[PDB]
Amino acid sequence: YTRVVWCAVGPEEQKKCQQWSQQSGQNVTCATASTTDDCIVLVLKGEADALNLDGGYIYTAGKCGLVPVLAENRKSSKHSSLDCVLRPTEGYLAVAVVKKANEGLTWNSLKDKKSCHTAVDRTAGWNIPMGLIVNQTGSCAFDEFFSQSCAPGADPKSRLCALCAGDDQGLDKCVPNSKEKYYGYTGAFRCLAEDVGDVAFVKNDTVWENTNGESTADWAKNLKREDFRLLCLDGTRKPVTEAQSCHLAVAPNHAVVSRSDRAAHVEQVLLHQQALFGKNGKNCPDKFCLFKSETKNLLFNDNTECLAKLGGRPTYEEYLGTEYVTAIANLKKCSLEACAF
Ligand SMILES: *[C@@H]1O[C@H](CO)[C@@H](O[C@@H]2O[C@H](CO)[C@@H](O)[C@H](O)[C@H]2NC(C)=O)[C@H](O)[C@H]1NC(C)=O
Ligand SMILES: *[C@@H]1O[C@H](CO)[C@@H](O[C@@H]2O[C@H](CO)[C@@H](O)[C@H](O)[C@H]2NC(C)=O)[C@H](O)[C@H]1NC(C)=O
Ligand SMILES: *[C@@H]1O[C@H](CO)[C@@H](O[C@@H]2O[C@H](CO)[C@@H](O)[C@H](O)[C@H]2NC(C)=O)[C@H](O)[C@H]1NC(C)=O
Ligand SMILES: O=c1ccc2ccccc2o1
Ligand SMILES: [Fe+3]
Ligand SMILES: [Zn+2]
Ligand SMILES: [Zn+2]
Repeated sequence: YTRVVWCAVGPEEQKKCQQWSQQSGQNVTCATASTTDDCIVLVLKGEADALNLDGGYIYTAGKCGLVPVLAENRKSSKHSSLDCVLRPTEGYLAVAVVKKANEGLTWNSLKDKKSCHTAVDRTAGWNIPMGLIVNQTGSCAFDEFFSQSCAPGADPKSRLCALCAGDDQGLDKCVPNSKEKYYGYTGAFRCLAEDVGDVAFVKNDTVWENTNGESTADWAKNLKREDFRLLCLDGTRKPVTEAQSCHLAVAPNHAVVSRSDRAAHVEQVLLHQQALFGKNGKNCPDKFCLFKSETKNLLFNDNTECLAKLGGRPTYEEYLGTEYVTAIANLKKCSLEACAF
């Protein structure tokens, strides 16, 4: 009843969800699926209530009637006077990242290079970059633009999965969940950091969080920011300290979605759940912290300060903005109004 069923994507989020379920006293329980799409379906069926989603998936989900309930909010130097739950969200910066030692690689010389994407249909990992590339090349053959890629969720036999690695055993190659080594903001940057690919489409935060000692994960230990460069749209290259003037787009924050008829309930539970396991929650550090997963961004991004109320009770289009919705719409016409399932 006042119990919420969260949808976890893959084995690792399932384990974090079970831990959460346990500390919550069954106030939250877990459903598990192998992909975000599957989790969206469980929610439509009513077999699950909510899950946190990147903007690209919010678009899929909105067409099927799901609604944004609360958004992820990270720290700001602005609006700091206002409490986290009521502070407007800022949006994140979608950037293209390369290794400095790879001299001469710019936005205009990306053809036939190797790329790393968070996952097919995601904001920074796919929608924005591929949207710009289709626009620029006057072509829908984005499957022929890079020689090889790791783009979780595409055909495993195809070149968009050639660079993906699967799990500890080589199983699950290219699955759009964390079992795939190079999945998500972290996997895509690792794909670049190990030199598997030449470019990685992630957000600004990912570079700062995985360099200069911020990570301790074996592959990130020795990563220095000065060994990285962002590709700007003007053909230029800049240090990662200049993302405000060298980004592909500003993107809406990841947000929690639910079916419209369960929204008020999910919202109420979440606010109480974060009072308990959020940033300064009563039980967070001591027992369990919703927003940590040792750099793996499980269920929520690890840099989340809190989940924030929306205000303006936005529909999913109002939430994503007309800009981003037209970019996705135009990109989708390369692969007609209905719920994808
Ligand atoms: C599960 O949710 C219920 C409901 O919010 C919590 O029980 C409430 O407990 C508070 C304070 O402990 C009481 O003041 C309220 O009257 C109760 N609310 C309801 C609707 O019963 C309970 O503490 C939560 N359990 C956990 C572990 O999160
Ligand atoms: C790709 O090109 C399309 C078409 O020009 C861009 O989509 C349009 O978006 C702009 C706003 O940015 C509107 O002024 C146009 O009228 C829109 N057109 C259509 C047909 O929808 C799209 O934004 C570009 N994609 C990216 C990622 O920049
Ligand atoms: C790019 O993202 C980083 C976060 O990954 C932003 O820097 C953080 O800024 C806050 C203050 O608002 C600090 O408390 C953190 O310590 C910073 N993080 C790190 C790891 O350095 C940065 O300002 C963002 N820039 C743009 C242009 O959006
Ligand atoms: O997608 C968005 C997100 C926030 C916002 C605020 C004011 C006006 C339009 C907006 O669109
Ligand atoms: Fe995202
Ligand atoms: Zn901009
Ligand atoms: Zn509105």
